[PDB]
Amino acid sequence: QTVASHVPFADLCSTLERIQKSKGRAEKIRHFREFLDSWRKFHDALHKNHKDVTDSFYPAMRLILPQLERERMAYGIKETMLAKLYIELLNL
DNA sequence: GACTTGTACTGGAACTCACGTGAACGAATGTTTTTAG
Repeated sequence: QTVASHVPFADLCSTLERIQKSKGRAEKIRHFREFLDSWRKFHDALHKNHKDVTDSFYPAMRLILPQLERERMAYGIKETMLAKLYIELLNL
């Protein structure tokens, strides 16, 4: 029962947007700490009858720090390819 | 990982203000000593 299955991507996107918008490092750290605390509290409340489940913050941590992603190889779609694919798919 | 550039935060020093302490000069007054009439 992974926590990421119950956490919408919109919440993470909003947290990242708030972090970027904030000017002082204190506000960014506060936002990230609030998100992490909510995630940890939800994880603790979900896995009550647990057996040392291998569920952690990796699903969100990898997205927050894509540069450290080693499990997944190169996507093969760079900025030019992404722009092209957006053009065909959206039928612009 | 080491260097460079750029941005943000922050505690200490500079400045000012105000007061207290001590030292020096001159004004005004009072008082004492000495000397010419």
